[PDB]
Amino acid sequence: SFEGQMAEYPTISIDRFDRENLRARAYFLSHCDKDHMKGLRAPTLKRRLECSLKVYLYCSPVTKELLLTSPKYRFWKKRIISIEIETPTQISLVDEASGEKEEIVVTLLPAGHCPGSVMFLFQGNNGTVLYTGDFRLAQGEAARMELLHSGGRVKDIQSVYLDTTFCDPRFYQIPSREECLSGVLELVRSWITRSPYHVVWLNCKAAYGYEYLFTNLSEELGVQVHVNKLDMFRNMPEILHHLTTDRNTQIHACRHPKAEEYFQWSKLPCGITSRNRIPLHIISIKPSTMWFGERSRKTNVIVRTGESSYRACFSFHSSYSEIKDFLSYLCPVNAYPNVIPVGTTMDKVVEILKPLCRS
Ligand SMILES: [Zn+2]
Repeated sequence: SFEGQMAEYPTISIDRFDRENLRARAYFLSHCDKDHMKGLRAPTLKRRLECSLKVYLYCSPVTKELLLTSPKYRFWKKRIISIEIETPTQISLVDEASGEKEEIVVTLLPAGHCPGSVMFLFQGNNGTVLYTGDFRLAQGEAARMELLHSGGRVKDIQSVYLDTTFCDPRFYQIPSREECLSGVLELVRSWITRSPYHVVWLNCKAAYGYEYLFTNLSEELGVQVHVNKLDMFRNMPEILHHLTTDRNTQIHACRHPKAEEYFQWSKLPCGITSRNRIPLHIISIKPSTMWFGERSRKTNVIVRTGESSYRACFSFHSSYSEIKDFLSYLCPVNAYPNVIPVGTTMDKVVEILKPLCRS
């Protein structure tokens, strides 16, 4: 998968903070979530930050704000530097022992509709490289990123380190973000407008990136979404105001204690079953990735699984056709998969991408 270091600039570590990454001259975090924060508050990292004073963590403004709300990452406060989006920024990397000073320019590019998530474009004296993090771009979106271009052509990119979650031809097409949103919106609307006692449970994983779903549902329907915790958004009113910790609402995205089995659940996580002793009429909607082959047509983003249960198309990651389009456009020398899909291996994904690369 991806273990923190790009071959071209080994002294920087991205989205991985353990093992070899303990010797980084600079750290980068693409987005706030467990999978991309492995080792980020390990005692061995803290130990190393005490011995190495000029090492910083770089991320988007939103990611910095999110991280500083958590007591367990406050030790980073003095050492976290945000970089504005699409604002090429020079960073100095110093060898703590010797006197090797190394200069790189980093540009943050949007990755997809998820709070604070970015791609990092690095330009230095060993070529240009792109680290995508998790991403899903809109149609034609990469082509519109002026900072990926020079002289009306794409920049010469040596290596792209990219989200290959669905890098297999079986995952050829995934419904668009807009298609996914509209499907969920209209399902929720059809339910909660029936009476004040009709409520929806959005069954989401313990991860950021459902916020755009929550905010659009809230905006369109004039209802706040129930969540377990919203204090990470204390300084983000455009998100915060669409959310609530009060369970007296028609849209819920609360979560059971993570320990519990899916088969143990029999209600809303927060325990509300009635209002004015009138039973709530509840449907469950589970965001779930759905896809279609190259030669198939897309079908409904809403899949009914029971009298009161539904799956809804939703993806954090680009489809295979979107990956191909992105890499075809960027035309790098090398493409490195960051994720091996569960039904394959790392070497075989590298081979699927080889025809899009120059060498
Ligand atoms: Zn709830």
